[PDB]
Amino acid sequence: DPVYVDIDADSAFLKALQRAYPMFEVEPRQVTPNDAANARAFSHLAIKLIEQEIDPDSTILDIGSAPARRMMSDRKYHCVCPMRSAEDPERLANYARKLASAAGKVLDRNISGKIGDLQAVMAVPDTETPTFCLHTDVSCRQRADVAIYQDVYAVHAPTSLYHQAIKGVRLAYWVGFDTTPFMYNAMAGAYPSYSTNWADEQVLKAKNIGLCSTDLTEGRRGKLSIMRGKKLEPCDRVLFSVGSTLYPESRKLLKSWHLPSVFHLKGKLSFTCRCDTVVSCEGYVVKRITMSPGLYGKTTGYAVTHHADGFLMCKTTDTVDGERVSFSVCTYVPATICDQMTGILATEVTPEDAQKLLVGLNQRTNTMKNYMIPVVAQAFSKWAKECRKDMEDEKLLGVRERTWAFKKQKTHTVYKRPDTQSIQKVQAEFDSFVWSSGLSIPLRTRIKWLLSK
Amino acid sequence: DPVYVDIDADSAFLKALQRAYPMFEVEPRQVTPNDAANARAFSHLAIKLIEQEIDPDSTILDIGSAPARRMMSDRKYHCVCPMRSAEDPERLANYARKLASAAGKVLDRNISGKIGDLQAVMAVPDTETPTFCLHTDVSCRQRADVAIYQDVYAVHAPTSLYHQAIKGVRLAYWVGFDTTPFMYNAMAGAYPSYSTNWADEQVLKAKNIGLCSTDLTEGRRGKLSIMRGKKLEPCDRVLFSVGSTLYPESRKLLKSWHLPSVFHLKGKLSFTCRCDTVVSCEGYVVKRITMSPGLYGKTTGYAVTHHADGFLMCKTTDTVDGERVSFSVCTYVPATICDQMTGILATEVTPEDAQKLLVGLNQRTNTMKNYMIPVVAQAFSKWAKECRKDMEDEKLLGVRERTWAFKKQKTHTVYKRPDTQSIQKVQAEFDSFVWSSGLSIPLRTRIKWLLSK
Amino acid sequence: DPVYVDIDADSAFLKALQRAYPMFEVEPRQVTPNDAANARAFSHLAIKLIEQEIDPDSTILDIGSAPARRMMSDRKYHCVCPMRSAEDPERLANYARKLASAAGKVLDRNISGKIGDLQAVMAVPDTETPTFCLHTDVSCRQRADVAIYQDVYAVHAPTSLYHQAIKGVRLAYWVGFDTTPFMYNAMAGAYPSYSTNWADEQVLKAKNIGLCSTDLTEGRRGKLSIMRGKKLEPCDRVLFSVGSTLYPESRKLLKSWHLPSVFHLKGKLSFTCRCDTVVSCEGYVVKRITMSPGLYGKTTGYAVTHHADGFLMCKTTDTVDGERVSFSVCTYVPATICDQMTGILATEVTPEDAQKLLVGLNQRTNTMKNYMIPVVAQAFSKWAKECRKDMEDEKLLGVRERTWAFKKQKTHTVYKRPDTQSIQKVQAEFDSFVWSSGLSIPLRTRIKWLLSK
Ligand SMILES: Nc1ncnc2c1ncn2[C@@H]1O[C@H](CSCC[C@H](N)C(=O)O)[C@@H](O)[C@H]1O
Ligand SMILES: Nc1ncnc2c1ncn2[C@@H]1O[C@H](CSCC[C@H](N)C(=O)O)[C@@H](O)[C@H]1O
Ligand SMILES: Nc1ncnc2c1ncn2[C@@H]1O[C@H](CSCC[C@H](N)C(=O)O)[C@@H](O)[C@H]1O
Ligand SMILES: [Mg+2]
Ligand SMILES: [Mg+2]
Ligand SMILES: [Mg+2]
Ligand SMILES: [Zn+2]
Ligand SMILES: [Zn+2]
Ligand SMILES: [Zn+2]
Repeated sequence: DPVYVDIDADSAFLKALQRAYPMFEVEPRQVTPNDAANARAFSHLAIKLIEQEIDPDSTILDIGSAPARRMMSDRKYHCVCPMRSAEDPERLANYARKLASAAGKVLDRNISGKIGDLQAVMAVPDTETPTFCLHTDVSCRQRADVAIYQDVYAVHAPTSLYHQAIKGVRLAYWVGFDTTPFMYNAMAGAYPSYSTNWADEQVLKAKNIGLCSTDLTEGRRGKLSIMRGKKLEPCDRVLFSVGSTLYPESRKLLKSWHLPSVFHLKGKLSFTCRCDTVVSCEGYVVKRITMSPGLYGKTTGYAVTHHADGFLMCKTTDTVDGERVSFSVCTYVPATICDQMTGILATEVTPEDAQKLLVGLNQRTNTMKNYMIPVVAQAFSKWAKECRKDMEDEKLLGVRERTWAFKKQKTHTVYKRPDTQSIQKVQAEFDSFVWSSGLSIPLRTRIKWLLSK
Repeated sequence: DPVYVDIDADSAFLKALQRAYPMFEVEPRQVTPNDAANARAFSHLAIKLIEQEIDPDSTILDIGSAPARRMMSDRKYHCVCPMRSAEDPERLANYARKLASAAGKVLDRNISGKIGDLQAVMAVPDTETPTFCLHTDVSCRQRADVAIYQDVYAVHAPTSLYHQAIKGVRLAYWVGFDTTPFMYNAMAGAYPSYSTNWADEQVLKAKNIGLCSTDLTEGRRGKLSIMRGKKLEPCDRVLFSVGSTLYPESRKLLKSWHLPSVFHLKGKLSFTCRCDTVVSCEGYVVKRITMSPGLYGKTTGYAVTHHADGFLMCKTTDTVDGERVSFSVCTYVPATICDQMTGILATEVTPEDAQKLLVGLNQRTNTMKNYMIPVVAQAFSKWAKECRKDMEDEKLLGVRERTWAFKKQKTHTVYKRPDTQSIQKVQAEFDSFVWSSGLSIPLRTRIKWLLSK
Repeated sequence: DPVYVDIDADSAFLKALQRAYPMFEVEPRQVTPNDAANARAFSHLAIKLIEQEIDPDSTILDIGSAPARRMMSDRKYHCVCPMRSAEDPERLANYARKLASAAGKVLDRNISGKIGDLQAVMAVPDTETPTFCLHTDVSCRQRADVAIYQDVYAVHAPTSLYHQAIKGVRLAYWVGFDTTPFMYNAMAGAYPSYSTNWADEQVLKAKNIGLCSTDLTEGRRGKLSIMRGKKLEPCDRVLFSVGSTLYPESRKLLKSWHLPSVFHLKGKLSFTCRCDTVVSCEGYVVKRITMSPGLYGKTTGYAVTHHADGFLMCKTTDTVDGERVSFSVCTYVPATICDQMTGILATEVTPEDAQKLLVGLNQRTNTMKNYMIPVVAQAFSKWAKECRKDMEDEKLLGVRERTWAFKKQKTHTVYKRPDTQSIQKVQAEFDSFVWSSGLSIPLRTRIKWLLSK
């Protein structure tokens, strides 16, 4: 009945985890000093919830799986494991070591069949087995009814889902980080509760953001480069850092998982789909998607995000490789701190005064990390000024001033308070959805040797 | 079950050690007044962790070993001991004395075989034995599956790892000091928790750094030297001082162990490798490396360091041999002190006022060592000034001012706050990897005599 | 198991002794009012430690021995006792009186053999006995494996060690005062914890140092001496005063025991040696040296000293024989007092204000002796001023100003704070190492008479 998580017993993150999973009993049990403990704990509880919701005797496809995590489960899993990332050969070896070390000791699980399944694929790397295959999400031929994506960011969502549906899959799950900051087109940001920072490739030489490195210099003037950049806008390449682990991502694929509430898949076969968010905790979400045959209803093309805590996006000034520039940064703010600044923001406040007030509220144990305070104080100061300016320029009801050209005002801060919602327009009608092993002889030999005894 | 460390029972370092090794029970037991006790305690616990992680019945290679430390272990070690440093003949003699004094009293360990192995090498200094050899890491011929580097700074990392891999090694470990300050190209620095200071060879005659010596003088003017230095930049030679022990190092070899998360080794045989940091405590780290046959995935070439406490690098002014100069210095700062200065650094503060505030926070028992306070106060003062200057020179969004030449600003301080990450670009594709005994007759005779009874 | 020392039970020096020897149990037992009690207690515990570290059944050479101290030991000692100092005939008589008064009452020790050994030497003053001889460290012919130097300052270290190594000695120990202040070339200094003061011969007529004497005078003007001194620099001759005992020393021989960590001895036979400091307590140290045959590794030539408390060296003004001059003085400062002055020294302070603050911290029982306070207060005041001047003359990074001749600044104070290290360059490659009884008939007759009954 209880669930054990590898976190410290005095951690403040334990209370937030309990609030997000009211149907479990969470107990701390620390064994390792892993620096991504909070992120791993959330994903561990997410899989437990999914298994409870679905019924036994169901076949589940695990896309981009790590087979060692499913070894001690009593459900039927079919692991789809292509070898496309540099961390994959190590995961395969860890799978074989755990299997051989448990043979003859665990009897409830189908240990013998799993070992037999692995050997068959090694001899002929083209056969489908009940528990293992070497194909991709498009070229796999096994039929099931449930599909699971756990921390997968490298596929195009409408294309991948369509190939799952024509094989009889009616339910899908997606676990990962929130995609909202990438719909606002920010240049850098943070997930402070999970010790996570990300940044665009062009600003990796900044000075005062979470993920950067710079140098000491005296300051020259020439730097004669005739070719002009003249413009600095976000590009596709993005670097992620969870704890001390680095992951490169792509903006196009990240935004493709920001699906609307209702959409249609039109091809040789047609489907009507629905997307819903069931769990949310300070940047991690769980999504649930259903698919049914036929075309019903109509679509609007809107996606909605509910904010339990504050969300900020502001303009900041920094030096990149010694040159002063400006770009945008986003972050999350705890709800208690947001509610205690309502009275202060009724008037204009300087950034220096806001910083001192935030320190007093925080260090009263820290509610929020201290390295994000300076940019939050700057954002709050500009938001109050812009609100004050609006009240002093009252317009008339039901008219638009166009004396024909209109002026556009300047906006430096976007602040979504708790209990508010964001809404964006995306595509909702899809009608376009258009193999080698990759294993080497030395790797196949090594896997066989570990399995023998 | 408990682990004993040779430190004082009232030491404040005991709490930090407990937090870094949650899977053990640490108990103090002081027997000697060793002045490098904290450094020795970390290395003692690191080896215990490694043995627990790996499975028995495995062959382990100990590169650059001190065989006396492995004499009471129940695992199979193969010590690779060339004689290339002046401290090696003493280590060999200590090994023989401990073996002869334990013969006939310890039976669990393979004492008799170890004595027999040592005698065979003395007669013919070219044979490989199960527990001992006189070759280097390149010319050894024994095959194993685990390799361990404990405080080894004298080898080129990609070259050494490649020769280990072609012999069947799949796992490697490296224990030593953090290499991050040498990637920032500092001239001097400190590791205050371990009583360690280091400096470049050119600044050994300074006045107010950790490792220096100078004289008294009245001040002359001529010093007529026509040849001009005209420039002062870091060189290859670096001196280390742990407690009262001196060690010379080389900058090129130190930086070669700052490996990226993913890299390839291309030669007659090809391998794909991964590097990860598992333990970190105030500048002391443990790294884990895996190697697999074949080429998979792609590489980016980025190395990431996670900061649990503050990291600083600043410009300082001193007199070297009576002449005033300027260079850079780095150090580490405890996290609690960093969090308590957030409010103060919101405005501009003089170096004198910052020093008095730091003393009040520290001496409230000392959290940090007092001899690094003056340079920390100066570094904090310049960081606050530069942040204020950036806020008063706001630019426009998405543009670069190039009215074509751009001006570069001056930077005097780099400050990495807790819960932030550094990132550097390094090489990740390697394709180039290109014997005598050294023992003397008098030394061989002495070893034989100690072994006889 | 316990060790007894002849010091007062309420002395504050007892705590420092316990910290330096954690492996013993120290108990006070006062029997005499000796004024060099602290220095004698340290040497007593040092010999006990050495006996524990080495194994029984080993032959030990005692260079420059006092044979009465080794009379009640159960180990095998070979006392090398030439008669070259005026205190030697008295030490020999004390040896004979104790032997005759213990015959027939002590049975565990080899009392009968020691008495027989003494008589043989008197008849023929050229024979080597297992426990006694009349030669020097160069002309002795006994072979052993351990050598001990206890408060010996009258030999050249590289020459003495070479003659010990060719006789089969592999380990050596040296006990004495710290040689660091003589590497800085000071004119006078103190060891306040041991009631020890030393001074150069040229300043024995000063007024306000530890070891001096002067007269009252009204002040004349002529003193017509055509020959000009014109210069005052340290010379070879130095006087020591431990308690109320006077010892003359030589600067050349004192500096020869400041050995580097690694050095080579090259001659007919070659050796590789290593030096290490194992005990340190407020200026009193124990050194351990090992020697092995052959040539291995390379040398740098650096010697390192670790400071557990503060070390000072400053400029002072005094009248010598009525004439005002200036010279340098060194001393030691307790660590607790050093840590409490960090805040004060952030700004400029006058010598008068510094003296009052030091008195308040000290007399709050005395942590430090009051007669050294005036020179410590003056040294602190000048150090703060010089640091302030450096901050106001900032230079540029990586360049040297030589507009070609450069100016040298004035330095009046050297301050080594606790947890710092000194480093000096010394010689590390040695290749040059190039008898009468002295007893009288009346002395031999007296020794024989005391032995008979
Ligand atoms: N087109 C595709 N179809 C199926 N799997 C793919 C794929 N492209 C990449 N992958 C796999 O998806 C994996 C993402 S890494 C995720 C591993 C695992 N889910 C975990 O939580 O640790 C990679 O190992 C890669 O091999
Ligand atoms: N190329 C090489 N291959 C293998 N060992 C080497 C080597 N170059 C130097 N060494 C050895 O590496 C040692 C480093 S000193 C480290 C000793 C031991 N690991 C300890 O913890 O104390 C030296 O003794 C030197 O003999
Ligand atoms: N060249 C030499 N070789 C051996 N002994 C010498 C020597 N020159 C001087 N000595 C002896 O060294 C002694 C130093 S006095 C030290 C005595 C004794 N170790 C103690 O602690 O009391 C002198 O008595 C002198 O006789
Ligand atoms: Mg990891
Ligand atoms: Mg040592
Ligand atoms: Mg006396
Ligand atoms: Zn499949
Ligand atoms: Zn070998
Ligand atoms: Zn002799």
